[PDB]
Amino acid sequence: STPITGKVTAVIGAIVDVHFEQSELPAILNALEIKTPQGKLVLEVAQHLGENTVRTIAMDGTEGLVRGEKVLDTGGPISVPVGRETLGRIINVIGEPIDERGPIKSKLRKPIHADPPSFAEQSTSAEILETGIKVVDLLAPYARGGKIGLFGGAGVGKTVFIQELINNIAKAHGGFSVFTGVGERTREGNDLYREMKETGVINLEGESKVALVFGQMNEPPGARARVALTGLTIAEYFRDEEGQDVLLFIDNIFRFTQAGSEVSALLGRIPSAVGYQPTLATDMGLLQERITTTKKGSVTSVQAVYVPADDLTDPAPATTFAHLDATTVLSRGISELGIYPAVDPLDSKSRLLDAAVVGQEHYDVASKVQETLQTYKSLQDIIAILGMDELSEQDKLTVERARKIQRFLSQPFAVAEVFTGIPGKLVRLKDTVASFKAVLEGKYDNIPEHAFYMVGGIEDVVAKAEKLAAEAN
Amino acid sequence: WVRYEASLRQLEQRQLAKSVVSRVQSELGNPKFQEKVLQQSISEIEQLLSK
Amino acid sequence: AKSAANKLDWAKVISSLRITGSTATQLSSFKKRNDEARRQLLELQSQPTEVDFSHYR
Amino acid sequence: KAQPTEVSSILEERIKGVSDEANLNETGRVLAVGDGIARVFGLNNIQAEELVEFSSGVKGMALNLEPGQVGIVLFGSDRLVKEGELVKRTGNIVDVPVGPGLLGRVVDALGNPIDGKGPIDAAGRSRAQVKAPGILPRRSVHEPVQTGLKAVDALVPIGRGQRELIIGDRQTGKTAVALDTILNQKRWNNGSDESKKLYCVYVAVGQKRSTVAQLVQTLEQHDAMKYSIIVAATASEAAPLQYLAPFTAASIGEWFRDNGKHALIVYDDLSKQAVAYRQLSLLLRRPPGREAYPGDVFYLHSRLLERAAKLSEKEGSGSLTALPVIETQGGDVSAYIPTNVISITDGQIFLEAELFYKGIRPAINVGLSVSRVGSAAQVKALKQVAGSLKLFLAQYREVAAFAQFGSDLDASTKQTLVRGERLTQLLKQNQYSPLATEEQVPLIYAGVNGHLDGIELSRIGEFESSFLSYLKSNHNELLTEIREKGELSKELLASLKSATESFVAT
Amino acid sequence: TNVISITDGQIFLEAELFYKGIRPAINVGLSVSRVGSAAQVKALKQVAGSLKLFLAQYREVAAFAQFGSDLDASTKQTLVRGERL
Amino acid sequence: QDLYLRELKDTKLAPSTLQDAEGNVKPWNPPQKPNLPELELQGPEALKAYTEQNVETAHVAKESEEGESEPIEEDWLVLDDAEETKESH
Ligand SMILES: Nc1ncnc2c1ncn2[C@@H]1O[C@H](COP(=O)(O)OP(=O)(O)O)[C@@H](O)[C@H]1O
Ligand SMILES: [Mg+2]
Repeated sequence: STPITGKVTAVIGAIVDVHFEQSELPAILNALEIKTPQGKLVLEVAQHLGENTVRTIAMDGTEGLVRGEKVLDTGGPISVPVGRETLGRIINVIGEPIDERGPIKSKLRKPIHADPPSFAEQSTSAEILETGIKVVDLLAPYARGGKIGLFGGAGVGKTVFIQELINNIAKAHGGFSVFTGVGERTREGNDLYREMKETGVINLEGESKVALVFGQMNEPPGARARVALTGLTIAEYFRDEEGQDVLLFIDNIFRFTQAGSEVSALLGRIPSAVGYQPTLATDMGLLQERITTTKKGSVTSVQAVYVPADDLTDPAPATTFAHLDATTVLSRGISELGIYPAVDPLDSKSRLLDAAVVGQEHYDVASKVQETLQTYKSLQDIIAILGMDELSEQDKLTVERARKIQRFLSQPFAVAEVFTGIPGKLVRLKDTVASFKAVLEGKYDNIPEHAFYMVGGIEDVVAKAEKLAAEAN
Repeated sequence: WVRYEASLRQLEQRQLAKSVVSRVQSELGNPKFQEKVLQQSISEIEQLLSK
Repeated sequence: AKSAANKLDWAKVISSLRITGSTATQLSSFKKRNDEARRQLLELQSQPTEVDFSHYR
Repeated sequence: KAQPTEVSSILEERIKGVSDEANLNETGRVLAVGDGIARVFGLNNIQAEELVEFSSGVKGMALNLEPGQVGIVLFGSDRLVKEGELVKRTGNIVDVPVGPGLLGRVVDALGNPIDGKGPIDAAGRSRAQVKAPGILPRRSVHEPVQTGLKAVDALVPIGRGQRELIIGDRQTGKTAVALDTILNQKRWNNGSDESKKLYCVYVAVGQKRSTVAQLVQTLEQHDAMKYSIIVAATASEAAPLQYLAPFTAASIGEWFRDNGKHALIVYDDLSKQAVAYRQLSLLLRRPPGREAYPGDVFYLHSRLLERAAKLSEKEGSGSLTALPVIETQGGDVSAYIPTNVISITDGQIFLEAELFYKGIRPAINVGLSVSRVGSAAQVKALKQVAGSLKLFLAQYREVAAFAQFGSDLDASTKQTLVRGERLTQLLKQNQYSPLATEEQVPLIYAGVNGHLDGIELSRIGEFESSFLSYLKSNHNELLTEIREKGELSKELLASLKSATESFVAT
Repeated sequence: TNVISITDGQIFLEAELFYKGIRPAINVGLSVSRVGSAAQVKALKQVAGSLKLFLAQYREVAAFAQFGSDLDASTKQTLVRGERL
Repeated sequence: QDLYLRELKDTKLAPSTLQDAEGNVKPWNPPQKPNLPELELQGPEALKAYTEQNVETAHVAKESEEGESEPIEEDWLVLDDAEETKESH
């Protein structure tokens, strides 16, 4: 192949203009590497100005850039290393591992801007993945290839919930995971990496469960925009190589969309006055099109959107439930009661929770559980106000069954064995349904309420009941 | 069964596409240039003469 | 035949003077009502027993 | 298989014939690309709004014709095209396949089959940009459109040919009411009378592919895909696709309209179409007019929605009923794009977010939702019962606001207030539940005629179901008479009065 | 919005308590420290836990200022503790 | 031209020994000759319900029951309950 090269003509802040020769002009969304003393810098093309010049956006700071600097063309989009060697490694937007653990020994480099699948290949089949935690897989079951998400605050256990989700997917589905760092605070990123290491799920000398792609937002906006793209590429390569229902973890859609809007603003686009963002339509749509279900595997993105003080400003974070197929809210109220999974069963709804989607018995159990919880809170109001006496025997039955269900929602996490020392368990979807329905009819009413606490599965419920009746009672 | 047969047709179509691209790559290696160059040069000459 | 039966049943229901304080005849009333609803559902949703191989095969 | 071989041979023979005929009749060299707009040299005598073939394969069209350079907006991803690429022109204005074969098929803005169900069989090709019919070809809207919402959509109707707007915030029910109307049209398009069939066509512009896949799945679940066209441009493709998809849907709608048939078109969320035009104009060197919006947004809405009209008997008496949808931010109907589209349409349907959060699933505000077919272009049975009920409900809302202002002869002591609150609670509906026009008159008649004074607001929901069951079980006589006649006469009014004050005691 | 997104939590200030008399106008409801608990001296961290609930309850029940005399004893006590704090 | 015969022989040789004729596979290693009619024969079977809905199980449900030939006992029970309901009228 001919040695394609260019010359830098303009550096519009992050934007860099490079002049190529005839037929040597690369297309847009094409990486352009420049050798720099502080490492390696590449630039993707977004606009063709003309006269053999292409406008590009840098993935890192353009410090020390000089006109006439040689620009090498990779040949296609920003290729990033892919494979099992990327698991448990901090890899930036460009692809160079920034974990200070050495180079990534990956045999393949799939371009980030891969061709999205066709409409005829868009599988509309709706089936529910088994996660490993009863509350999520029953109350708000996760759609396969859809757009599910986490909406929790700080200190409620969102990060540890991510850890449990990725561990359970690695052990139950046998599929790896990816977490993206678009618009990340480097402090919370370092804290998340430390927790990831200390949970013993990414064995540095052994097997790693999450390919933690990570891009700092102190970098120019293009890096934030394309870190989601390279995380998508890693997830897609895992899906298309291994028969795994891998799950993808976007740390925030809002950060990606704001990065895209400022990328457009630099490129020459503009939003509407007084504040409104319609520009994201191309990038947001392409990102959605990169998360579908294929014949061999699937990718289930998680939209772990942090609550912005109960005020979603940009249109994409505004009313996320339109894009959401299974909402998983992590409220502080449930964690105040001591239930380790912060999933609020009442507010955690799923669009796939239907009779013809998850199952007749699954839908019946979920609906009965939701109704029992609603009656539980409604009668809890009068229990707190007028006392427990002002309550009927049928109301007593409903309250006790729903309380047993709520205390049953607390189940161990396999990643919390160092955080609080609990024997983490991986429940089964059939076992989850069986245990929940068994609690539902009331055949386990004689079981003590403390037995329902801190257990997973009805067998563990009776085990804890007999332990309590053998040690304390 | 009808949608399974439709999926069968779709996978047959994509397998045909893979075969076509593989044969295109094969043609990219074999000496198949001079004869086609003469052929469509004559074709363009006839196109010019026809007008 | 069902029209006259419905007429007389509804007239009896609305003309109850010494036919109040009931516990099971209303239950049979809803039984008949849901039976008729199932009848109507079956007639409107009559799937084709034989396979329509004339146009489907 | 056998068909691909012969198809390929025939089409490549036609390709060789085209290449050997008239050279290519014009070409060009790409000067710039980006965001789906491409500058190109050459094309000296290119037609306006003309399709162009690119060497890579991406389609194009000419919004701008500068001296020397030509403004081409790219129909698809701009990644494939590069500098210096040869740009062949197709020789014709931008067209889209139109015909009866598009029924049951999903296509893109250009009309190419995207559902993967096979080739599209079209009677002809119609220009995406077609002048709207004139005054005389247009006809007064008189034929009703059965919305099937059992709400204000019935008391103040839509009718065949109206461009009734659906305003409101996101996730308020605009797509919901659109799909309920599409489902309700099945009862009339499943017959043989072509004068009453409503061949729907959906415009899922600016809609994620998962959402449109779920929408088409729901359509074919209810056997609604047989008469609905899903010509659309999702968020995956470029902005020009979004800009042109509603116009090609309009072309299909006129083809149905110009052939004497009746078609319902729902321009779902035109906001992304407007912002796609913004994206074109920003880098096509057209300065924005107002509020960062190019001025021609109002004009494009005008040409697109005024094509929707009811043709006269001379032109075939066809109808092109339109259901435009706009996604406003925070209920701001005074914003620019709202103002233009509320001034472009024949009335609107407001869907505020507060009503949706309150519990009313239709979430329609009676006060501002107006139309130009008040007690007209209706069945007739509903038009006599509630020909002016919207004004009464608006006055009820004003007095209820006035009632809370000060303690006077108001609240439950006001018959107008009681009737208004009962009617507002009456006007409710669940999604995927198309209700026919026959099972809508008795409820509104009970509401309007003051028969709901002693039924209580909380019990109106049960009263609706009980009254409908009453009609459909032991009073089907007058119900079927209304359905077949399409009007309530003195006999039918007397029978409905009999039923309503016989069932008022329950 | 950019600044609050990059910063790991913010401390809101308003001129309205600055004018009423609370010159250190730090409002807890909109202020938040995402790592403040992990980086706070232990004594205040253990004692400030009760402060948060007290002032939050006071601020939410602060809508009816001249009404707690006959509204509820708990509301009156919450108002008293909140204004003391 | 050259393509006019080259692509037709391309789409008439490999598709011939790819499907329809159903014998051998020259262009690519994985064979779909025993894949689509044999391995994919249970494809929709796995996707749908097997041995229940594909075979249309002739589930002979229990016939509708009745009062089990209840004697005059239920008659006078009905008499008694009607009498005690009507006594307070
Ligand atoms: N009875 C109902 N009527 C209307 N919408 C309902 C009803 N029940 C639930 N919904 C929800 O309301 C949503 C309607 O959103 P939609 O109007 O399609 O959004 P947009 O306005 O952005 O198109 C649906 O996703 C559906 O889940
Ligand atoms: Mg929608």
